[PDB]
Amino acid sequence: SSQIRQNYSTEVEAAVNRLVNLYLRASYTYLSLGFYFDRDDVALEGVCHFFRELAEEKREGAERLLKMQNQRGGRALFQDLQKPSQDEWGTTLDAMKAAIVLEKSLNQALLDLHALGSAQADPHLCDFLESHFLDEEVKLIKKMGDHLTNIQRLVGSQAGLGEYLFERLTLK
Amino acid sequence: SSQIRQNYSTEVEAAVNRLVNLYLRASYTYLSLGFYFDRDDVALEGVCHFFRELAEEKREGAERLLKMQNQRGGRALFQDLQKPSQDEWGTTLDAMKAAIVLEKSLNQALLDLHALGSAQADPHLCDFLESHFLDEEVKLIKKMGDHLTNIQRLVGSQAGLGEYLFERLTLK
Amino acid sequence: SSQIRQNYSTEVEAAVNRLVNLYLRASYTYLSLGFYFDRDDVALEGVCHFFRELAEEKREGAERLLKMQNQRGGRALFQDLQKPSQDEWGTTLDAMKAAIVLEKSLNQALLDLHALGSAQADPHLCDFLESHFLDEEVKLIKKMGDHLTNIQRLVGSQAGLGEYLFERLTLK
Amino acid sequence: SSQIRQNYSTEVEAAVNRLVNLYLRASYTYLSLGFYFDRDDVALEGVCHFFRELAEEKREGAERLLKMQNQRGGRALFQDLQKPSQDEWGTTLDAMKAAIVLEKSLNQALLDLHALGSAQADPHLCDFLESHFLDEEVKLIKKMGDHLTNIQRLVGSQAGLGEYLFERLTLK
Ligand SMILES: [Cl-]
Ligand SMILES: [Cl-]
Ligand SMILES: [Cl-]
Ligand SMILES: [Cl-]
Ligand SMILES: [Cl-]
Ligand SMILES: [Cl-]
Ligand SMILES: [Cl-]
Ligand SMILES: [Cl-]
Ligand SMILES: [Cl-]
Ligand SMILES: [Cl-]
Ligand SMILES: [Cl-]
Ligand SMILES: [Cl-]
Ligand SMILES: [Pt+2]
Ligand SMILES: [Pt+2]
Ligand SMILES: [Pt+2]
Ligand SMILES: [Pt+2]
Ligand SMILES: [Pt+2]
Ligand SMILES: [Pt+2]
Ligand SMILES: [Pt+2]
Ligand SMILES: [Pt+2]
Ligand SMILES: [Pt+2]
Ligand SMILES: [Pt+2]
Ligand SMILES: [Pt+2]
Ligand SMILES: [Pt+2]
Ligand SMILES: [Pt+2]
Ligand SMILES: [Pt+2]
Ligand SMILES: [Pt+2]
Ligand SMILES: [Pt+2]
Ligand SMILES: [Pt+2]
Ligand SMILES: [Pt+2]
Ligand SMILES: [Pt+2]
Ligand SMILES: [Pt+2]
Repeated sequence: SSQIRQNYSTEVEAAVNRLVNLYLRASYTYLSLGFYFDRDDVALEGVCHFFRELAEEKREGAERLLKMQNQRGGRALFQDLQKPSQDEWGTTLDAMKAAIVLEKSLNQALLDLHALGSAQADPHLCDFLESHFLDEEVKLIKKMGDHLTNIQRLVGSQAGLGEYLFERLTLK
Repeated sequence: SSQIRQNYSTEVEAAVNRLVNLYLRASYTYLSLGFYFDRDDVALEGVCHFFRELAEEKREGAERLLKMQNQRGGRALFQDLQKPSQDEWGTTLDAMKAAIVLEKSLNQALLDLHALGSAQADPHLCDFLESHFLDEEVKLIKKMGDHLTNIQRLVGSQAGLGEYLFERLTLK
Repeated sequence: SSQIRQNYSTEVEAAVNRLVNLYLRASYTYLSLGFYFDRDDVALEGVCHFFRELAEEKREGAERLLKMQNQRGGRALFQDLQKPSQDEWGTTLDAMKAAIVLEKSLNQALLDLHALGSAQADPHLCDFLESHFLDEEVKLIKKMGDHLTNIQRLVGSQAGLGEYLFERLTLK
Repeated sequence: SSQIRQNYSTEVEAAVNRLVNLYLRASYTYLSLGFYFDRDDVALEGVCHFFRELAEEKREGAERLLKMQNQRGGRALFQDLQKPSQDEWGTTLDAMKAAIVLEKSLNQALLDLHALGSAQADPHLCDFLESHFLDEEVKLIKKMGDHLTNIQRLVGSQAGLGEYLFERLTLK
């Protein structure tokens, strides 16, 4: 219906709105992860900073999707944001595992939207995702994987010491 | 139960968590307001920028409350974020009226928490709100009031022209 | 037949030549639009400057397509350039409507060439269009849409005043 | 009796003098803690520096209280300073626990004086404490809590190694 809208399906428009919800949900999860690591009885500030930065990045991702939605003449529709899956996130290992699962879920949503765009013959959409989201997700998942490996190596024996050292020497 | 917690009631802890929810809800409302004014069929970029900046400020407010919650040995608890009250926000006048109602609701929540802190004899809480929230809200509400007055003066006659001029000469 | 040519169909080569013609035609239309707004009896210099800049951008687009045609070992073939569709372009509203129709026609030609490249399995072509044309067109069409909305809002009542203000406060 | 004194009760004046004694006692405790960690058979210089800085901060606190006492037309009265509670402070964990207990005792004295000021309707006093003492104490107690958590995590196994690493990588 927009004067500008061209080659932009209702199916893609709706999936973009869903993806915005997913990115904002992810941002909210990272906010909870960050503040958990800032608790006085957890106290791993490099971990808190890692997750707070991710909270920012996912919010930024949502805003880029909303910008794009408006550029194509789609209509942003916001839904309720579901609270994060946990109130307490365990150890740095637990938290990093939860983060990689979240990232893989966002990546899968990106890949699903890419496939939809390809089926709807919407190359602007495909370029947009390739240019601003797909590579960023692959890089982030690789970093997280690297972190998991390092954390697991450290907490095999002397879990406390290992968690401290990872925060001090990798994250901080 | 925290090793650090001192003079910090369960009632205040819970009300802080509720206030975080309110600020994040407000931020989400301002995100929707901003992107509405960025629609091709609305196209008032100074208005979009005004509301996007407010979205940032309310998120920052929530983060300051969460920082404080952890400093006092309280435990952050996140809930679902309710979607904004509207999908479409009407004219700049409608939007500014919706914003002032939202701000007044946040202000009332601040005043209610202040009164609770006073009843619980929690001066750190009272100082915190006075120092970082109460004055900021009064300033913002005054600015919004000033904007409403200017918008109403402009759209009495020639509503379209007036909306354009307010965006160009006040907001931009 | 070129020593360099690889995976570059005759169908794509020909469509590239047609697209060059379309971009040069568009540039010529924008030259006519610009000089119309520079007439002493029209005299909207911000509008003239807007369209003259677009004339440059479309010429640049044509030159990028010709560069690419030579990089792939295709052969540039020039045709006659049809004169613009009008000698006089009416108001700023009329002109902006004519511009968005032109841009949408260029966008459709880009999307058609993209689909051809996809059918001919020519990813260099698809990347080229994605990287240098598709996003630029979406951005431009969005800007034009925003302008139309602003012009329409202004000329509902007091058409003359509104046209002056849009030129002074948006375009200039 | 002072020419300047206004709305400044004898009860507050006396409690201010007691608080000065408490801050100077605290400073003296931190001096003993610092020099203990500088012993050749303890030798944790980051710990020594942490506590020596706190000794300075508490002396500064006392001096601010004495300044204020004179600004309100009260009369400073000094008492004997009791020696610190220990001659030897054990491990970094023991020492940090002793420090947080001391800080909580100072915080409680601040809160008690705040309540007295509120009962005596002395807002200059309440502002003074809020502005210069209450927030500083909450921040310090949170930091100490964070340190305790980190030290405990480190000395669960390999107590010696953990104490070294905390001094090197957090305190130094
Ligand atoms: Cl559709
Ligand atoms: Cl930090
Ligand atoms: Cl849920
Ligand atoms: Cl309680
Ligand atoms: Cl903008
Ligand atoms: Cl709702
Ligand atoms: Cl061929
Ligand atoms: Cl000029
Ligand atoms: Cl013709
Ligand atoms: Cl008295
Ligand atoms: Cl030293
Ligand atoms: Cl003694
Ligand atoms: Pt940080
Ligand atoms: Pt960082
Ligand atoms: Pt694709
Ligand atoms: Pt881009
Ligand atoms: Pt990007
Ligand atoms: Pt902006
Ligand atoms: Pt701004
Ligand atoms: Pt108060
Ligand atoms: Pt503050
Ligand atoms: Pt502040
Ligand atoms: Pt110009
Ligand atoms: Pt220009
Ligand atoms: Pt493609
Ligand atoms: Pt390129
Ligand atoms: Pt380019
Ligand atoms: Pt030192
Ligand atoms: Pt220092
Ligand atoms: Pt007070
Ligand atoms: Pt002061
Ligand atoms: Pt101060």
